Amino acid sequence: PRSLKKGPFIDAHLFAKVENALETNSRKPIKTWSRRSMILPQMVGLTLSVHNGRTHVPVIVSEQMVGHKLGEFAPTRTYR
Amino acid sequence: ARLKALYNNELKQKIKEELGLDNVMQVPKITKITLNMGVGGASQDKKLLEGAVADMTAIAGQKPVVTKARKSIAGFKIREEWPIGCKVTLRGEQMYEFLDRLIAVAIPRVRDFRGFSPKAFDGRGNYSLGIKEQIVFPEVDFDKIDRIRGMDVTITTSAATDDEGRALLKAFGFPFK
Amino acid sequence: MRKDIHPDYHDVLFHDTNADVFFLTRSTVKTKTTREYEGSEYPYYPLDISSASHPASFNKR
Amino acid sequence: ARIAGVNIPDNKHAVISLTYIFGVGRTTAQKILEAVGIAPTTKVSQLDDIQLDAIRAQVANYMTEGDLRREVSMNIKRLVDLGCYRGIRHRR
RNA sequence: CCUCCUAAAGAGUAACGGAGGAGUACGAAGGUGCGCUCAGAACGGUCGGAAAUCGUUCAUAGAGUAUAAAGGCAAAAGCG
RNA sequence: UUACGACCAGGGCUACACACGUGCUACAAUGGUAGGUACAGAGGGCAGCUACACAGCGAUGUGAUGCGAAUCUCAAAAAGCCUAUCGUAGUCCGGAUUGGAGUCUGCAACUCGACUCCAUGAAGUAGGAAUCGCUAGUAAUCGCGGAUCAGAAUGCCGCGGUGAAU
Repeated sequence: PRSLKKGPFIDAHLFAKVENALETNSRKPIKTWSRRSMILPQMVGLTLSVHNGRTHVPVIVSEQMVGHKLGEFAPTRTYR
Repeated sequence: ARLKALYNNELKQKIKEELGLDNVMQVPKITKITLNMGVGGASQDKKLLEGAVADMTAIAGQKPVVTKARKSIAGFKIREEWPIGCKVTLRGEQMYEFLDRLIAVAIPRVRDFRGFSPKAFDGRGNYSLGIKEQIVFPEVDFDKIDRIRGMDVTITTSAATDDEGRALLKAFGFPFK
Repeated sequence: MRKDIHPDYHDVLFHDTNADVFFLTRSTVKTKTTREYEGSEYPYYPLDISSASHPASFNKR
Repeated sequence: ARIAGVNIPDNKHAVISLTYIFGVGRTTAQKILEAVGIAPTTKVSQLDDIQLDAIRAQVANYMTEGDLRREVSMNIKRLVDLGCYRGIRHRR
């Protein structure tokens, strides 16, 4: 996972996109490639478009998805 | 039976006041309690039925009766008049004692018991519950046991309505919800 | 009740020792010991449980 | 004996018999016996009723099978219904 | 040899006419006294479901009647 | 030859109806577990190893000391021996898989890290046809180092312990 002493990890470039989205209270899906950023309750409610290697699949963030990484809901491989 | 002597003094009038009934013959009462055991896998071994009858005898305190197949069904590999279950019916003192024992001692011994469904009445005040393991009754001992069996406990009451049946059951202290 | 076809049915003193509550009730059980209630000495049966004893994260870290 | 709603073996030692409870391993059983005050080398069969109920009260803290299975199944459900990667492998 | 139809509302009535059965069974499946009521559907209920056993409510018979069919069958001729 | 060359982010090389090749861990009593009590070699250490003290169940964290090392350290060797217990059970065997909570390394551990703790406890009770290595400090078994390496060995390369049968 990570170390609690280090603190939550969120990419600065996406954190800026949510500080320019929760003040505005827009519903525009923020298009992002950083799957390595953990969903915090700060942007709970809005929509992101996470790159899964091929496309920017939409992930509407919910209340019980905080603490997870953005990539957990953007599978990259297709079984069948 | 202490539960009969308690229902004849407190529970009857409490049920009347609760349901708002204008006649003492309207308040529900339990008429009988029937314990059943489908041993459909019998008539191939006929020792499972022996153990089921012994378990019913010890649980109820009353010699049960072997129930035969009313029809012939190939899917269950049963032919007419084949012993495929066990049943006992308790009335009056025996049923009041059994239900007191079941509510006090045995019903907390059900593994992972949160409650009993309140929508399990058939729609005429009678209740039915399933016991998945017959070891919750202290009468049967864990040392000597054939296997783990189950049992139906059907509580047939004089209530004509769903709500009256559950009010009567809850007046006894039945664990609901 | 037909005669001598039913099992022995005698009063038993069940006792929830956690809350220390007694339940006097006829039963088919044959207890090893016998403890006296306010009346006679009934076959005593201890009980582990009875009807008297049975019953964001991101911000924190 | 009968602890936590299950029939733990009687001829075993206490610290081994208590592991038969779904939710109690061997270190949790050791910690339970430390608090209760019974030697882990004593058979469950020769255990007094007062200390049997003390062990029951001590067990009532840890999330045993009745609550544990519910909580674990709902934990798995929280991922299965969420559609995340871990849940997508959980369902298959 | 038996049952239905042909067969024309008494009986009977033919065809290489249209359809099916019999050449047994049972010492109880006979006699009597006593007692009972079926099939299905819905609802509730451990394994247990479409359907086993249990409980409830509808239910002149939609069952059963050793067997083919017809006619009968509650005083049951059905079931103990 | 404004691309089959070049740069960057994300993903993949880690997917699994399956099959095979090399292994590791087991299926236990010649053993598991809990206490004590011994006996090595070789190699590494500033791109670091850490005495000791404290905190923590633990991985580890903080302070601090010695050492470019025959000086200080990794580091305790394990199998072994004594006592207790388990008493043949899918178990006090086995430790996969899963749930939860953490520690480190690293910009970053979702895809896709390694360890720690608690819970779970899967197959597995000796393996068909077939087939492999080994002639002595060998096989068998037991631990310990190193290269690569920020982190990531059950592989590779070595070291010693016990130690056969024919």
